[PDB]
Amino acid sequence: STGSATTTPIDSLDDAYITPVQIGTPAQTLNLDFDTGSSDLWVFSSETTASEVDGQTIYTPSKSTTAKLLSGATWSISYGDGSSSSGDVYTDTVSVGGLTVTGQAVESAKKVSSSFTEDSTIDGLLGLAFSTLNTVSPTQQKTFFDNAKASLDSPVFTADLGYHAPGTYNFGFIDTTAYTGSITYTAVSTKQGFWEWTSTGYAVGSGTFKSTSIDGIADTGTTLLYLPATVVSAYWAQVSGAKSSSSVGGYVFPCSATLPSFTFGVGSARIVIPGDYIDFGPISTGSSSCFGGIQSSAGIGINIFGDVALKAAFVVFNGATTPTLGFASK
Repeated sequence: STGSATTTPIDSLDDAYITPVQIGTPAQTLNLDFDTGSSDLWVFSSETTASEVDGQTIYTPSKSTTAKLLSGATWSISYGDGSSSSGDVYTDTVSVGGLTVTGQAVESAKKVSSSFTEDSTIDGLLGLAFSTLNTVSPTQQKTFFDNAKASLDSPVFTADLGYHAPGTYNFGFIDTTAYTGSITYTAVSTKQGFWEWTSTGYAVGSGTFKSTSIDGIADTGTTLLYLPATVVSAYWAQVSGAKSSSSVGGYVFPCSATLPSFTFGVGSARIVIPGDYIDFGPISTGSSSCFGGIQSSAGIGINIFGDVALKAAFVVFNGATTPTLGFASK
């Protein structure tokens, strides 16, 4: 089997991407944030504290003839940005882009933090990291991909995120029309539960490539590119007037600037992030200070190849017995 679904930016800045997902019988379609940096599929629901729902579409398990309470199971997750959610668990039929999994754990939120409430466009998350990170207790549950894997034509999924445009998540096949040149594959460590890999270096603009190992994660659920302070300083030093602002919470730059590109290495291959992908717009409405899309990972504890990086590439998440990651230009 295979699946193919379009993923759409939630706003004009590509702050996140939503993908429609069918849950239950008859189908209830929710728009979920596919997140290769976590491993829980959770949704706003009829169980979510009413004051914490503001415009989201909810899953109502009582209206699904295939929903079953997973008795005694609870979940609770906290993300790197300080957001969180928790609740109980149903199993139900879940379909993405024509690919159907029966008996998928659907984690129903009883509580969500303010950042989730305030984002009316995101109805929940669909985790695509390794199932070892799944938070369901006392019986850990598998991700949608893990459940689908054996049925897929090939044990892979791909992320093809757009810049200010829709893109695609495919399951079970590689669309050879979706990228240019060849796909370069690179080793993955699953030791921390992530799609963790080592970039071979970087360049800023038309500058020379610096060969240096940068361990980090391919994380579709993180907006920005978070890299070591040395790398990030080298980038922003090429933008007149750019500075790190503790009050704003990162590097800002004059909105009048033209940003240089940023290149990262994948083995001997190179992925170029155009400068415009690094512009996250005014820090507040009407401001002439703009927020940067490359930020320091110092104090996160991990480097994160988020959407800023991934949307410059066609990315293969190869879930074979020994997982790997592939990157192609597009």
